[PDB]
Amino acid sequence: RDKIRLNNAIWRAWYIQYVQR
Amino acid sequence: RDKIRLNNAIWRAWYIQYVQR
Amino acid sequence: TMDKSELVQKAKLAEQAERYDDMAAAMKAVTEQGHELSNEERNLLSVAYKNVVGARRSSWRVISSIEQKTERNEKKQQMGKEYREKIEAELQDICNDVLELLDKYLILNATQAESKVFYLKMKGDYFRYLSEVASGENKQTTVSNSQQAYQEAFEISKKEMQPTHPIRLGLALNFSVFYYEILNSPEKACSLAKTAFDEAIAELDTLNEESYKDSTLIMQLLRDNLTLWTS
Amino acid sequence: TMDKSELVQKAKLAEQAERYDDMAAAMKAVTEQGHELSNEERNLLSVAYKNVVGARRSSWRVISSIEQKTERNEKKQQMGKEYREKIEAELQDICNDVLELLDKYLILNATQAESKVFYLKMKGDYFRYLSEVASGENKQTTVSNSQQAYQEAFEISKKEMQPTHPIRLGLALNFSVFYYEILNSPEKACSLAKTAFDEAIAELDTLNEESYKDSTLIMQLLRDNLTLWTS
Repeated sequence: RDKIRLNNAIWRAWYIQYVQR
Repeated sequence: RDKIRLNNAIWRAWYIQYVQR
Repeated sequence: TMDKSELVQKAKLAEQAERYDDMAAAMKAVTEQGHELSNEERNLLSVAYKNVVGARRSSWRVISSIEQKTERNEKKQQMGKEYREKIEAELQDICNDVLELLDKYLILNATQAESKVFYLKMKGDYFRYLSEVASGENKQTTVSNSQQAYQEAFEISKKEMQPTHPIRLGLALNFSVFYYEILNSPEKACSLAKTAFDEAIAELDTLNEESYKDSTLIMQLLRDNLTLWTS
Repeated sequence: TMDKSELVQKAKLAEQAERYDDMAAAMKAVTEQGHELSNEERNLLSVAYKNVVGARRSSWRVISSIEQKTERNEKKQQMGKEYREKIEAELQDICNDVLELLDKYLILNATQAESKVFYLKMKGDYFRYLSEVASGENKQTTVSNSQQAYQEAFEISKKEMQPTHPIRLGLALNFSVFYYEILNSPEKACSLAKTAFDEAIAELDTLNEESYKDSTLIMQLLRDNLTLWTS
């Protein structure tokens, strides 16, 4: 359940870092 | 390094459980 | 060949063996048989293609990250570019298979509004994936089709389902993600997420035994996206 | 097409993208060019095929575990059986590709004894994988070829390398595993592991800067296998 949350977090953060910058 | 050891352990243990029994 | 029951069992084996291309092939056959899918079957199809396309999206992101670095030798930057294009081709073939299924078999024949919403959300998702890698003129097409699917699903769900329904909640999650990453509208993304979670909080009494866990989980994902985004 | 340098870079991208079938295809092309592989290239080939075949071995084990349970409906037990056979076919195609490379290009042209030992160990490994799924008459063939490759590598390495050399140590690891799981000789397996680790302990002075970490790691794996086995 927390693993789902961590995967989600990583997948969104990726866009934040590589597509916004 | 300990992850290599854990993977190895699991892969050997599998044979021990499913092929010996 | 194999019958529907056989294909479904094969799909379950494949899933356990983590052979998702096999799984997607089996669920594809089942779907193409033309009959409405049970909840079980529907979930199998969804999982199968989510993993198949997921692998490619992940590879694409890795290669792109790598593509961001000065590389004097034009054959290395260029090499990675051509490899990225290959991956994009695979990805587009998968997404186009899914969208074909959705348009020929699934959406039109969907009886329950829940099923309808599920399939339209799936359509939105896969047009969104196409959008992540789409090019100039094609990108406009892909983005529009994504938004259209999400919009129809959203209206239908606000009319027909309770705010705590996992399908409705997940729809809101993915649609807000669409606004943020695709339309680059952080404002509207946050507005949609916050409104969805708030309405779900207002009507916790609509929760039921079968799905309260999935409901609360998705509510959590909504709030998480919110925090990650507001900054 | 692409030149050797281009193929190698492509192999590195593929590895990072976790697309191991692609990686194996690139390293296969490089190998088929007919020239001796650098240590880098050699390691790339090894990793690529280890992952490709690894996925299939893992799937095969999952399906087999599942195949161990009473299933009245003959079509479910039978279904899983046919699926297992499919996986075995893929697996045999991969292993046979590798063994083809080893016999046509790599072993014969190996200059350094280290390279020779590495390739013969690889041959032993892949015949061993074939053995894990091989059938009646074919199994005898596969097992014999595995043991022959391991034996030649072992003699060459005892003559030409130091007991702490990672290639030699890993050879001992895999060969002992071969005795335990393939020939079902727990006694000789433990004897080989213990002797190898003990000789490595006796000559810790032979360690060098470039590989002392890999040496100590493999020594650890040897001792671990030992404990897991002695019971």
